[PDB]
Amino acid sequence: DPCFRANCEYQCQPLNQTSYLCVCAEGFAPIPHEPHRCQLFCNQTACPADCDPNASCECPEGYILDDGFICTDIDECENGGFCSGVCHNLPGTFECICGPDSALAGQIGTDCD
Amino acid sequence: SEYQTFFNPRTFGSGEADCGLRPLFEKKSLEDKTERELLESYIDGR
Amino acid sequence: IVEGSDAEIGMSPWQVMLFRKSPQELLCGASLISDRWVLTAAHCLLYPPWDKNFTENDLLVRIGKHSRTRYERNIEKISMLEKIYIHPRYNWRENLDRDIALMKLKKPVAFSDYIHPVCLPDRETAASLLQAGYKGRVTGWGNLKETGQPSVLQVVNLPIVERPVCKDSTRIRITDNMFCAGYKPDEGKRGDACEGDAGGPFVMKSPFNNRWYQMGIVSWGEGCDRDGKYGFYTHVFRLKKWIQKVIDQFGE
Ligand SMILES: [Ca+2]
Repeated sequence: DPCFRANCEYQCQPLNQTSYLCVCAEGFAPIPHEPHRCQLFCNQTACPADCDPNASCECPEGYILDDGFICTDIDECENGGFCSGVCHNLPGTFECICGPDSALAGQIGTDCD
Repeated sequence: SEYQTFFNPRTFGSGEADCGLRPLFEKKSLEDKTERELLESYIDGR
Repeated sequence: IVEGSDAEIGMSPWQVMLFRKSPQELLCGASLISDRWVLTAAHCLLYPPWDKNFTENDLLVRIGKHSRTRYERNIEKISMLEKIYIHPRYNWRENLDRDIALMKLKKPVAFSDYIHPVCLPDRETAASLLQAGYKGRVTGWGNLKETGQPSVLQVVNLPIVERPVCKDSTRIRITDNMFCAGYKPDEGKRGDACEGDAGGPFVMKSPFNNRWYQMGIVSWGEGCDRDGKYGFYTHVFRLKKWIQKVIDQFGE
C-alpha cells in the first residue's frame, strides 16, 4: 500500500499501487503548498463555521464569522484596500488586475504591481 | 468650527482637518439622542 | 457597556472593532484618528495572561460597524495592520500604566457616513474638558454586565470623577496617565464599560467648536458597574507626545 510512507495529516487514500492522495474531513481540504496538511475549505459565498462542539468558531482565510455561525466570503473588491487596480471578488480570495491594458498583469490574493 | 491641525498629513494621513464632525449629525445639523446631556454637564455651579 | 443603550447609526463613526481571526471573535474596541492610524489599549494587543500576544496578521480592524456579529457588507470596511506600536513604558508584568497603543493601517481607509476620524485634544481643550462632573461618552460591543453580549454597538454617558475620589475608590495604584469616570451611587444613574470594551474611546463634545474629542481609552476597572467603584481610562492627552513620536517616525 502506497500509504505506508505517506505523511497524511488526516487520512490517506490509496489511488493504485504506486500513488495515493491525502484527503481531509468534511469541511476541510489539502493545503496547496503542503498537500499532506489540511485546512478549512470553502468555494461558496458562505460555509458553516467550524465551531467548538462543547462555541469558539473558525473560518477559512478570506472569510469572516457572520450571523448564524456562518463564514461569509469577504468581498475585498467592495471593501477596498486589498487591490489597487480592477478587482474581481472570489470565494476565499480575489483577483487583482492592473498595469497597461496592453500588457495586463494579474494577481490572486495580493495587490497588483 | 475652527480647528487647528496638529499633525502633518504626510505621516498622519488625511482627515484631521475635518475630525470630530459626524457626517450624519454635525454635518447635517442633527443631534443625537443624548448629546445635550453632555453639554448640560458643562454647567459650572458657583 | 453596562447599563447603556443602543447607539444610533453613525453616532460613533470613529469606533473601531478589533476582531481576532482565530478564533473569529471580538477582541477589543479602538478608534480612528486619521485614514491610516488607529488608537487602542496596549493590553488588548499585549497581555499574555489574558490570551493577548498578537502580531499584525492575527487580527482584523473593522470600521464602520453597528451590529456586533453581522458582517455588514456595504457599510463596514476591513483594514489590515501594517504595524503595531505599543508604548515603550507599558509593562503588563507590573501594571496597566500607559495602557496605550497605535496601529498603522496598510492602506488608507475611505471615509463615509459611517467611517470618520475623531479629534485628539490640544492643551487648552484637554484642560478645559477634563474636569469632574463633565460627562464623556463611552462605546463598545463588550459585555452587558459583570457576570450576555449586545446585538449592536452600545453607548453610555459618564461623568469624569475627581482624582482624589478615584484614588480612594480602589487599593490599586493609580497614575497620572489614567483618569476615572462613572456615577456615584447617590447620583441615581448607572453605567460603565466592561470586558470587551477595552481600547474603545471615551469621547467628549467640545462646547467651543462642536467637534468630538477623544479624551480617554477604556482601560480597566474592578468588576463592572459596581457601586462605589469607577471605570479607568488612559489619559489620551498626557500621552499625545508619544503619539506624535510614533506617527512622525513611522507615519510613512
Ligand atoms: Ca472574496
